[PDB]
Parts: sequence; structure tokens; C-alpha cells
Amino acid sequence: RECISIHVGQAGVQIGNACWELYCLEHGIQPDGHVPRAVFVDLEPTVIDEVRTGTYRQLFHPEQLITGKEDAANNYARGHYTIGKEIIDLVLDRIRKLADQCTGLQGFSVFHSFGGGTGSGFTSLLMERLSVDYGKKSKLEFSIYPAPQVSTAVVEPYNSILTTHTTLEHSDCAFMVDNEAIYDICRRNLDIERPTYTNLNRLIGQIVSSITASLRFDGALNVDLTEFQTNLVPYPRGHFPLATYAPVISAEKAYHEQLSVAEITNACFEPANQMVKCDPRHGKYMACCLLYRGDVVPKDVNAAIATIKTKRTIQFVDWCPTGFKVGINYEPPTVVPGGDLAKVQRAVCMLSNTTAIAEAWARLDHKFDLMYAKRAFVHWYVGEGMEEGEFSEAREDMAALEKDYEEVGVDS
Amino acid sequence: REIVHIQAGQCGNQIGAKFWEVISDEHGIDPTGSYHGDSDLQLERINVYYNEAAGNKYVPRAILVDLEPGTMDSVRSGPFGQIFRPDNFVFGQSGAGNNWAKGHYTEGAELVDSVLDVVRKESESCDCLQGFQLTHSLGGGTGSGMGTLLISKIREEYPDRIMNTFSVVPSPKVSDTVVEPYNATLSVHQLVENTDETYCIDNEALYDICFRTLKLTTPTYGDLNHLVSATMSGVTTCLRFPGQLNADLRKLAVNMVPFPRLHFFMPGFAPLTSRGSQQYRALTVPELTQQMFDAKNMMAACDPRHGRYLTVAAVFRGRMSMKEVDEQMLNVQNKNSSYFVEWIPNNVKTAVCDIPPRGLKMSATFIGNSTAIQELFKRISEQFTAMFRRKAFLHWYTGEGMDEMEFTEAESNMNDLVSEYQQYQD
Amino acid sequence: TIKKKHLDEIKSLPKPPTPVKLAMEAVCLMLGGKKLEWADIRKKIMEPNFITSIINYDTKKMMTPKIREAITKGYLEDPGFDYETVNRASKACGPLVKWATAQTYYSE
Ligand SMILES: CC(=O)O[C@H]1C(=O)[C@@]2(C)[C@H]([C@H](OC(=O)c3ccccc3)[C@]3(O)C[C@H](OC(=O)[C@H](O)[C@@H](NC(=O)c4ccccc4)c4ccccc4)C(C)=C1C3(C)C)[C@]1(OC(C)=O)CO[C@@H]1C[C@@H]2O
Ligand SMILES: Nc1nc2c(ncn2[C@@H]2O[C@H](COP(=O)(O)OP(=O)(O)OP(=O)(O)O)[C@@H](O)[C@H]2O)c(=O)[nH]1
Ligand SMILES: Nc1nc2c(ncn2[C@@H]2O[C@H](COP(=O)(O)OP(=O)(O)O)[C@@H](O)[C@H]2O)c(=O)[nH]1
Ligand SMILES: [Mg+2]
Repeated sequence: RECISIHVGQAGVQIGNACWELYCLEHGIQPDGHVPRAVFVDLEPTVIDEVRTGTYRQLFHPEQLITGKEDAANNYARGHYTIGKEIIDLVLDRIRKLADQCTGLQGFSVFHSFGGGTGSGFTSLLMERLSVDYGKKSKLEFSIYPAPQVSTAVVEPYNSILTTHTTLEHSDCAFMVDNEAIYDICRRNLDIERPTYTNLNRLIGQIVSSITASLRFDGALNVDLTEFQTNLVPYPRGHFPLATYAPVISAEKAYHEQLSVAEITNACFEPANQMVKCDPRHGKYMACCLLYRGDVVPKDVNAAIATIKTKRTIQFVDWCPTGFKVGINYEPPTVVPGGDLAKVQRAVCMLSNTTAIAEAWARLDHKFDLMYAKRAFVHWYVGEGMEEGEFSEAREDMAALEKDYEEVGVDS
Repeated sequence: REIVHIQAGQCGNQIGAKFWEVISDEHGIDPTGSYHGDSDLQLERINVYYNEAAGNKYVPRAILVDLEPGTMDSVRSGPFGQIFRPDNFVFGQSGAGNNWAKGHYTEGAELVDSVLDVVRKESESCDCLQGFQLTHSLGGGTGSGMGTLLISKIREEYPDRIMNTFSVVPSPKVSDTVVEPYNATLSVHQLVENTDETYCIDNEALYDICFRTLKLTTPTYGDLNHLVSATMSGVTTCLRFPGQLNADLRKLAVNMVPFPRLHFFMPGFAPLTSRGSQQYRALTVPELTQQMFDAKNMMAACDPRHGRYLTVAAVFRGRMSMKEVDEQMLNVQNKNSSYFVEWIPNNVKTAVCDIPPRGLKMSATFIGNSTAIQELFKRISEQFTAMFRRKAFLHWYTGEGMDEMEFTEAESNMNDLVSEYQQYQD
Repeated sequence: TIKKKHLDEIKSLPKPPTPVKLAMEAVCLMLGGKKLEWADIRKKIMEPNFITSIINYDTKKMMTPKIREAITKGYLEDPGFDYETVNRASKACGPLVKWATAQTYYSE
């Protein structure tokens, strides 16, 4: 029935801020209503304390939020292993503790950013543990993955590889959304030169709102979380879809906004609005879930997909004869009242595992090696210890990923 | 996380007065003082610097180390002055001694344990310990010498916790001390092993920046000290403040430092406009970027042109777009591909903090790592041998009970330390 | 002598890989570090005497009765103390393993 989310990392937290914030709007549960789904975890106290001080203060229980006075470090090593371990006990107990109460949990949709020490590192084990324990459960992870050029952290590629490597067996399905990639949506589509981190999170807010919130909300098509992986993922890794939102259209400036199903759906496919750098150069599309909310007529949808299928620039992979998963939800996307959002009557979100990510991983992968050969920052990692060890061995594993991704497509 | 300040040496102390001068204001503390604090927020993080004895009284947690009674006394007798807990002062009437040798071995040694006593007491105080800060000059007997020694014990006692250093590296053009090669070389020798993060400031560089960058005709020391205090504040206190993407010291350590040397960085403040006319209000973003990155307005002597960057960290504090900040940097990166250094894919570590330096709108501290500094090091050492070979000053040191080998060793270590830097450079 | 790069690598590490630390304890132990504790080792680790002092070991200085046996005990014998695994630990350590079974064995 229900799923519980966990937000980790500062970034995962700040999304954590957004995801809930959007939620409250939708549900119409004001400041002080019911009680939250999900907990937040950060090694760095200040940020979580932002939650503590900041908006939706009461809404969470202090039980829910997990913190440490202790140092985050921008590295995989402490966060995973060293500093790492101490927190998890509280963390896991929380998740089980929460899990226990609910009836029939589908699974947890964990948020993290690749992305940092607590985002990497700490989380990786957390999911790691989950697989054994929950096991039966479906474990999706929502990740934010390093902007190609942009990445803030110096260390960063070290973190991601390890994170992706470690988690990979564990997660049923992981969504990846690109930070700078989204930015282009901001820049071109809404045209904000300004946009803050809050903005992006809002954007993710909307997209996520479909996946968890709306879907679970009863609707014509009704898609399960479990379906998500089942339909989405061809193969035992771990596979990471991208998440797309058609309606991104700017609030103030332009009002085409009645853009019926055909156009809106059409909007997503173009490389522009991915919220991922991926911009499918080559990329094949294994499979897609399209989840729509708003006023949709399934004929409108059904026709719409059919044309899309044909245009054949799209070029799906052979092995899937067809892989379109329509999901229709009654209730329209809910736009946060003021700030940026268009507030379209109908919206499309569409996720898919595409061959294209293989491009991203390669680039991501490439970053890793450059530092690694010099070996760089690693002394920090080894200190947290960590060993030569994980890095290279992990390195190969994700190297497997690149082959895996490549092999999936490009051959018939 | 909590941080404890160290003031060793007169320079040492002089800066310390200024550092707290700003910091106290930054936190909103009056001399004996309390949190007048314009905003609420400043109150919360304060603990890093201070302890809560009175409730009114938040007294900065840091130690003053100085053989020279005069220097310390002036500081006490000076404005902020009274604020310090008297315990904090660790003093020794004994002759200050220009000698690094005097400070380290002979004179310094006795005091040090006494010094260490308090450091622990502050250390022990409460919550978790981020690490210690240091100011001093390579400098002189108290500035280096003892101070350089002091870190040593610190390194031993709590290895995990981090030390950042500020050293006034000897000003190239005319050295304010005759001895300058001797004290400086040995002292840096200690840091390079000891302190995981070091920051260098140079006086003339300050003059240059102050004098050009600010209209300021008459730089006073209180000025240079003041500007210097500006960077470190961005570094330490700012990140303690909230930020959309906020690093902390360890982030600064981790991201910034490729290799174990701990390396040295050069602070650079984002806003540096004259009083006055210069107030453009072109803070927006890019103007900030231009300012820090530019060759001048680099606190340390060396010029990045020379000049490649192992790492850059900008801790902007102010409310700015993530989009612009992150995006802008890239163009900087692409624009200056030659110097940046290829291997490390994203040179700049970006920190954003919500709240600006209490007066001003938007500023970033710029910190971090470049090959160029190596040029600086050659200077000290180069002086070192010319002095050394002739051994002009030396007798003071050795009479003090110092070793011949010791001199040689220190130079070579830093000397090759220079050599290390080049390797990355190419 | 031996490049510093190796040395700091171990030291800076806030918590070294355990057997490495154990090894360091062992080596320090061969040095006869009285203290169990890290810190005493730590400052010891960087010290001017330290760098050379290890490299040349005066035989006379080392004392047979206690010192010989513990090392001889099959600390080496230990289930994974010894050369092969430790060697994995580092390039640096590797030359040392040879040292352990070396002049010490021959003379005695
Ligand atoms: C009316 C008005 O807006 O006045 C400004 C001002 O005119 C300018 C010129 C200030 C001024 O700074 C200097 O003139 C200066 C003097 C010696 C050394 C260095 C700088 C200012 O004095 C400095 C002061 O800075 C602050 O308030 C920050 O919080 C700063 N504080 C201190 O340095 C400080 C000074 C005295 C006592 C306690 C603290 C700070 C910066 C980083 C981290 C922590 C604190 C500001 C904005 C101004 C005046 C007052 C004129 C500038 O400097 C700073 C550090 O902001 C110089 O270029 C900038 C641009 C500012 O607009
Ligand atoms: N979309 C989005 N991306 C964010 C946000 N905050 C941070 N990021 C991105 O996530 C990465 C930053 O991770 P950090 O904040 O450094 O670290 P962390 O993952 O929270 O964990 P630590 O390293 O231990 O602090 C960068 O690539 C940022 O661009 C946010 O609110 N929204
Ligand atoms: N920026 C700066 N440099 C200083 C100050 N005082 C002394 N110096 C510098 O410190 C060096 C002299 O060392 P000094 O501080 O007298 O040594 P000590 O007092 O014996 O430890 C010279 O290079 C000076 O320019 C100061 O208040 N600010
Ligand atoms: Mg964080």
C-alpha cells in the first residue's frame, strides 16, 4: 500500500524539503494537520537544523530526523564507513520503526545526491543493509547525479562511483536527475537566470509528486511502484531511468498553456526538457513509464503514443517490441502557488531507462580515472579507510556498467 | 563543530586582536559584551568560537602566546582587549628573542607545557572539536619557533582534528626582519608536516592590494590585519552559518587538498571596493569572480598567472543564484584552461552561504591551492642559503643551543617542498 | 632516503586500515613503544630522529630477551600478520618484510 521515503544528505534533505513541501500543497494538509511519511538523515547538523528551524517545523517528529554533530566530510570514505557506521543504527531502527507501524509497505523511495559524503557513503550502506533486511521490499533510490561540467565538489566523482557501485545490487530501481541539466530547463523553458537551489527542488518536487504521491493516489490507470521497476527495468542492475516533465512552461511570461496531450507529451521527448544532461545522442529507449495527471482521455494518450512510436527518430530497442507504460491520474498537477510554476491543467512526467545514460556514466567514469591515477584526494579516503581496494575494485564494477549499458543497445 | 583560535607571536597577537575585532562584531559581541546581534541567527552557531560562562558573557575561546609582555599588554589594554579571559594569556616575561631558536627550543620550551594546559582546557570545553586556528609570522622567535612548536603538540594530541594556519610569509621586497630567511624556513618546515591546512598572507601584498585596490593612501598595519581578518572570517564563521551548499573546514580540507603536504593557499576577498566612489553595486555575480580570480587582490605575494591552481574554493556568503554561481565558474574554468590544471576535472569547489558579511550584500571568500606559491617558497630558502652559507646570524641560534644540521634540514624540506609543487605544475 | 609520500600517507589517515594500524602497533612495538595509544605513536611518527632512526638500527641497542621473542613469536606466525598480506598493504612496507627476515635472522 504505502511507501516510506528517506531523505539523506544535505541535498537529499533540500529535496526532502521540497518533496514534502509540494506534498502539503497537494494534499491540503496545512502547516499543522497529520504526521509525515518520511525521515531525514544528515551527518552535518546545520542543514537538518534548517529543517528543524525552518518551514514545516512541527510537521516532522524529531524522531523522524536524524543528525550528527559530527563532520560530514565531502568524501565517500568517512560517510560510508568511518563516520558512517555510527549513525546508521539509529537510522535503520528508524526505518524499521516506521516500517513496523505501517501496513503493507511497498518499499522506501530513498533520496540522495550522488553527490557528497553523506549523500554517497552514508546512504550507500543504508540501502545496502536494506536489501538484506527488507529484501522483498522494492527499493527505489532517487539520486541527483553530478552535473557534467558543473559539479561543485572537487572529490565528487570519487563519491559517485563508489555510491553507484555499492548500491547497485541493492536497489530495485534508481532515478537519476541532473542538476545542471535541469538548469537548462530553467534557463530556456521558464527563463530564469536567477534560479536558486530552491527552484530546482521545486521542479523535482513536481516530478516526484507524480511518482509517489499521485500514483498511489487512485486514478484511472493506477501504476504501482512495483510496476515501475518491473516494466522499467530490463535487467538486474540497478537500472537508472531519467525523469522528465513536459509542462515546465513558465508561470508569468507565456500562456500557450492549454497544450493538449499531444503537445505536452511531445514536449518531453525533445532532449531539452530531460532534467538530465543526457540529451539522448545515440540513446535508445528501453522502456518508459509515462504518468499523466490532469484531464486526460486515454484515447488522446493512446493516439499520442502511437504517433510518437512511429516517428522513429525515437528508435526504440528491438528487443522491446513496445515498451510504453501509460499511467493516468485523475488529479491535475498542483502548482506551488506563487512562485515559478505554470499550473497547467494537465501534465506529463515520463521516466525511462535509456541507453543514453551510458554516455553519462562514461563521462562520469572518465572523471574518476583522471584523478585516480594521480590518486589525488584518495589519501583522505584511505585515511577513513577505505582501501586502494574499494576504489579500483568499484572502478571495475562500474566499468562493467558501461559495457552493460552499451551491450544492451547498439546491437540487435 | 567548535574551533579554537591560537595567537602566537606578536604578529601573532596583533592580528588576533583584529581577527576577534571583526569576529566579535560578526557575531555581535560587545567587549565583555553579549549577543546584541542584529539578527537572531548569528547567535546559534557562535559556540564554535565562544563558551557560555555568564550568559551575558561569551568569551572567545582561544589562547594568546607571546614572550613579549608588551605586545600582549597592549592588546589587553586596547579596545577589545578586556574581553579575553586572563587565563587565556600564556606569557613569559623572558626575553622575546628574535631567534626562532630562542622561541622554539630555549625560551619557548618551558612555557609550552603551560601553554598546552590551557589549550586542553579550551579543547575539553564541550561539544565536538573541529580543530584549531593559528596566526603568526614565520616571522620571529615567538611567531614561529614557539608557535610552530605549539602546533606540534597539537598535532600529536588530536591528530584527527584539523589545523588551519595563517602565516605572514616574509614579504619579498624588503624584509621587515634581517633574520628573515632563518626564522621563516625552519618554521614552515614544521607546518608542512604539521598543519593540514595553511593560509599565507604577505604584508607587501597587502600593501599592494590595499594601496591599489582600495584608494587608501595610508595603509596602517591595523588595515592589513583587518583585511586579512576578512578572509578567514569568510572561511570559518561563514560556513558555520547556513548555506544552500555549505562546505565546512573538512570539505575545504578534503576537496582542496590533493596531497598530504597540506599545501598552502591564498585567501582572496570578493568585495574590495573603495569607500566611497568605488561602490559600484556591481557585486552581481561576475564582478566578484573577476575580483578574486584576478592576479592582484591575491593576499599572498604570488600571482596565479605564474601560476596554476590545484584547487579553488570559493565560499560565497550571500544569497545568489546557484545557477549563476556554478555556471559562471565554468566559463572562468574554460577561459583559463592553461593554468587551471587538467587532471582534476572540476577545479573549483563552490561554497554558498546565505548570509553576507553583516554590512554588505554579496561576497565570496576565495581560498585555495595553486602551484604559484612555490615561487614564494624559493624566496625564503634562496635568502636562506645566502645567509646560511656565510652563517652570518647563526651564532645567536646555536649559542641558544641549536643544531647545524637542523638548519640544513629545515631548508631542504621546505626547499624540496617547493619542488613538489612544480611537479603538479607540469 | 625513503620518500615522505609513503609516510604521511599512513599518518594522516584518521583511522588507518585496522591491520595496518595493528601492523604499525607491531612495528612501533618492535620499536618497543610503551604506549598502546595512537597519539604517543603519532607524534613519535613524525620526529627528526624517527626518519633516520628506523633506517639504521644499531644492533647493540636492540635488546634480545623481551624484544627478540615477541617478534620471533610468530607475530609473524600470526594468521595474516606476516609478509604476504602485509605486503598487499603497501609498496612501502614491502621492502621492510625482507628486513624482518634478514640480518636479524642471520646474525642470531
Ligand atoms: C556604508 C557601507 O556600506 O560601508 C561599507 C563600505 O564602504 C566598503 C567599502 C567596506 C569597508 O572596508 C574597508 O574599508 C576595509 C578597511 C580595512 C581593510 C579592509 C577593508 C568597511 O570599513 C567594512 C564593512 O564590512 C562589514 O561590515 C563586513 O561585515 C566585514 N566587517 C569587517 O571587516 C569589520 C570592520 C570593523 C569592525 C568589525 C568588523 C566582514 C567581512 C568579511 C567577514 C566578516 C566581516 C562595510 C561593508 C563597509 C565599511 C564599514 C565602510 C569594504 O570591505 C569589506 C571587508 O567589506 C572595502 O571594500 C569593501 C566594500 C564595502 O562597500
Ligand atoms: N537539485 C539539487 N541539487 C543539489 C541541492 N543541494 C546540493 N545539490 C547538488 O548535490 C551535490 C552536493 O552535495 P553536498 O551538498 O556537497 O553534499 P551532501 O551530499 O549533502 O553530503 P556531504 O558531502 O557529507 O555534505 C552537488 O552536485 C550539488 O550541485 C539541492 O538542493 N538541489
Ligand atoms: N600583517 C602583519 N604583519 C605583521 C604585524 N606585525 C609584525 N608583522 C610582520 O611580522 C614579521 C616580524 O615578526 P614578528 O611578528 O615581530 O615576530 P615575533 O613577534 O618575535 O614573534 C614582519 O614580516 C612583519 O611585517 C601585523 O600586525 N600585521
Ligand atoms: Mg551536507
